[PDB]
Amino acid sequence: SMKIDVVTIFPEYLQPVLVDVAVHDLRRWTHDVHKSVDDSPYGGGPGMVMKPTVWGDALDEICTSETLLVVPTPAGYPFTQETAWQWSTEDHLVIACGRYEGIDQRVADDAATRMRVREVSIGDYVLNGGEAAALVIIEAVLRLVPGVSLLEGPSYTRPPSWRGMDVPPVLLSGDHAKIAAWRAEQSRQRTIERRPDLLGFDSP
Amino acid sequence: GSMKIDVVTIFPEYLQPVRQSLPGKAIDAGLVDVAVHDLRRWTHDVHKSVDDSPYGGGPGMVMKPTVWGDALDEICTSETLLVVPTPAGYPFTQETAWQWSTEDHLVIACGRYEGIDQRVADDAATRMRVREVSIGDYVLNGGEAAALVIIEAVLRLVPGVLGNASLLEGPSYTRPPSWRGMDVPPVLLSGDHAKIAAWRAEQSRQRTIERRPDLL
Ligand SMILES: N#Cc1c(-c2ccc3cc[nH]c3c2)n[nH]c1N
Ligand SMILES: N#Cc1c(-c2ccc3cc[nH]c3c2)n[nH]c1N
Repeated sequence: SMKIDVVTIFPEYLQPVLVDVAVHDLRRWTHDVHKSVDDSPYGGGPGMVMKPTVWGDALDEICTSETLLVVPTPAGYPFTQETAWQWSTEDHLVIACGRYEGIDQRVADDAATRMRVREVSIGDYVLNGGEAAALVIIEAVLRLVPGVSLLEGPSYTRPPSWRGMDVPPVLLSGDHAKIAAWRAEQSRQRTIERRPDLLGFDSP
Repeated sequence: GSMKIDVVTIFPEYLQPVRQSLPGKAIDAGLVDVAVHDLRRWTHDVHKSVDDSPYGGGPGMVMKPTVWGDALDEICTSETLLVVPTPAGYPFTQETAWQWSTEDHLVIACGRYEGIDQRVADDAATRMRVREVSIGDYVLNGGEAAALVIIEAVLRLVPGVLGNASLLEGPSYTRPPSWRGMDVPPVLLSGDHAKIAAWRAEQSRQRTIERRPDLL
């Protein structure tokens, strides 16, 4: 049993999403006519920063002391399969999706005084906001919820010959030991080629 | 400055946010076109089968090479960069995103189940460029969420497409100067712009040590 609340200024983007997922429009917690959620940065720089006031009101309504507050950010701790396993047994995730140049840092800092907060990144690339990260996190976590290292080698299915390209003969041989051995080898070879860091080697 | 992206998936509805993400100005200008295709269009049988049991045994199913082969034959050309999300891929990084942002045609092949018969990529690679990539060290149900991430990271680097314009980035602040007992760091209001730059550099250094020491 898990509840996920997602807060965003683009609730439309969350449509592709024992478990309930609710999406909230951040602008619901504004009071001005223009529904402003952003302001220019202190200290200079391009772009806009999301106001802490509006976020504070939203999270006040949605969160409890037992909530795990998830804040996607390119400067976050890495979100990995380990993280997904850890969050898979949580009762309540709230995912705060930023836009513009992100959310005023005091939102997470203040939240951390009364709940657990996790600033995380889903990978070493830049997005325009937290919504795609939210989709990734939700997918990776929900598939691990009860009741729902190395790289994987290549997989094959019928026909055994296609366009003059054959399924590796060992996979047709019914020899479980030889097949397991071949698959372990294919895995380790793919890992050293594509992800040498996983085996403790320098990256290209 | 212009790019066509074709996405092939058994869940075309999943790619709805991307079409929503696209400003009319870039489309009208012919700067960008994202098309999504139902893989089942290329199935051969009345049951519209896209998957079959894996050779050598094991759990799950593998996507059929015959179906994918027909789809890619129709959609791809010699200029195509074929992108195949997979947890076993090379890492997709910002460097990758910058490279791909200058391409004219991306085709993203979204798998499901235990992925796509390897001969599809191997065959495709004999007449176009193929890139098997992973967006991170976690496991998804299929390639669609990865496609969303890749499309966003690439298209935001193409001038005027999405509307937007080393160490980790540091914290950002805006009004009010004091909020729930927390003050914006006074240096940011000091008007000492060299000092502010140095402060930001130190925040970035500390954050990187704490969160991503691998980058150091
Ligand atoms: N997680 C993650 C992210 C993001 C991201 C997250 C939130 C915001 C808010 C404004 N821009 C954002 C980018 N970019 N790249 C990642 N791996
Ligand atoms: N990229 C990427 C992926 C995936 C992914 C991609 C395609 C398929 C097809 C079946 N299962 C998949 C998982 N999982 N985790 C990642 N970083």
